[PDB]
Amino acid sequence: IISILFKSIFEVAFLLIQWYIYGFSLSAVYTCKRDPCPHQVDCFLSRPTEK
Amino acid sequence: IISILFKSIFEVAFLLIQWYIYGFSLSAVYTCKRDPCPHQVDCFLSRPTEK
Ligand SMILES: CCCCCCCCCCCCCC
Ligand SMILES: CCCCCCCCCCCCCC
Ligand SMILES: CCCCCCCCCCCCCC
Ligand SMILES: CCCCCCCCCCCCCC
Repeated sequence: IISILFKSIFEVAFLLIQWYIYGFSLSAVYTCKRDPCPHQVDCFLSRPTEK
Repeated sequence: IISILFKSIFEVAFLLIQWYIYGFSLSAVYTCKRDPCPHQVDCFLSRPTEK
């Protein structure tokens, strides 16, 4: 019983972390506002739809 | 008298236009926010102090 409970708990925790961090989709264009980049810049990903 | 007056008027008008448009100094770094430039970009001039 403990093993099954821990399996379920880990699954739920990983799902929640993924939802909080990334979500469940990816966009083609990303906006970056981190140094040393001046102001904001546009970056492009690879294979967003397939991922 | 008319010639002198028009000379003075032209001088004053040109000074006012210059003040309104540029001012009386130039900076080394300029910020550009015009299409097709994405977001804002930084540009650098030539010989600002001498000018
Ligand atoms: C089962 C794995 C548990 C991992 C816990 C670590 C939490 C990750 C950090 C939470 C976000 C922090 C944002 C500053
Ligand atoms: C069992 C439920 C499966 C449906 C999950 C749908 C998640 C939302 C996906 C939205 C994608 C939007 C693409 C632009
Ligand atoms: C003696 C020369 C007179 C020139 C008059 C032209 C004025 C220039 C335009 C004024 C600024 C317009 C901002 C939209
Ligand atoms: C007869 C008056 C002459 C003085 C004109 C000064 C104009 C202001 C210039 C400011 C330059 C600042 C450099 C950073």
